[PDB]
Amino acid sequence: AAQTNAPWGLARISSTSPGTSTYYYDESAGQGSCVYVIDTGIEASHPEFEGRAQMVKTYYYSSRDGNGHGTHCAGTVGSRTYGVAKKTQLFGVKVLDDNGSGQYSTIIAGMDFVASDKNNRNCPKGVVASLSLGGGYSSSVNSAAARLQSSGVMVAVAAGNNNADARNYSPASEPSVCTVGASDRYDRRSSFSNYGSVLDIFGPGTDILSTWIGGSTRSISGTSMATPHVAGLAAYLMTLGKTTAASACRYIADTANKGDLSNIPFGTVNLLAYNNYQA
Ligand SMILES: [Ca+2]
Ligand SMILES: [Ca+2]
Repeated sequence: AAQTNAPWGLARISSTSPGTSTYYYDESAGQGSCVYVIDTGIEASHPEFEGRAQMVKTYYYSSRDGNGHGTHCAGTVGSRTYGVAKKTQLFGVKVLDDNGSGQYSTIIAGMDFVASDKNNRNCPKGVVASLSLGGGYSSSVNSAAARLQSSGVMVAVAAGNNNADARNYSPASEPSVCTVGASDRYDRRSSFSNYGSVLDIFGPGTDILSTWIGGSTRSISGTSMATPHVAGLAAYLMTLGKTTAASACRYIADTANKGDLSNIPFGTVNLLAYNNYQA
């Protein structure tokens, strides 16, 4: 399939070169996969989700995304126009309040929730969790992410936007999940993107157009925006059977565009998520 005039990020993840504007992807589009978006919730009523998004869990008075971030990242995972996996099932886990903040314990509970709740969902092609959140290092947040990964969910996490070594952030630093840095449309490491040896992959993270609450759209930046690209990519690849939850981060790194990003510090992978789709 070809989505013309796609968001640059989508076009990039299906391209060996920057600066193209068509997103190419297998029409399976992550059908039969599920992506949990563990964030501020999802405006499931957004027409871009086509009824494929639902809230399954909140730790607040409402499952409504009063913030937009989780709606934005869900849109990059799987909205019809802005999504990588345009047919995946999106499950909203509101671990972040409408200010985008969430206690570590709530975040940990939500990760554990996903690890069990996937047994309540139909995801024959596999389960992904997009964690577009991040705080300072926490062994228990890292361990929660590692349990979620261990349960058979492909966990993508934002490397964080501190322009620092992600070793000091969580769940970015958890080695068994997929820690995602951010790049821009000129294939530079996003100025804010964390880096370091724990990074597994880069995805488009600057000026990512995607869904927003109130049925709108918005372009924002962050490794939090790169994360759903990789999450959506993992769902897409698992639907194609190219990989599994356990192997997806390794597969995405193996098949990434290599050595194409600029301003990658020494020691950080120079890998850009790439769907390897040959139209
Ligand atoms: Ca987003
Ligand atoms: Ca890793």
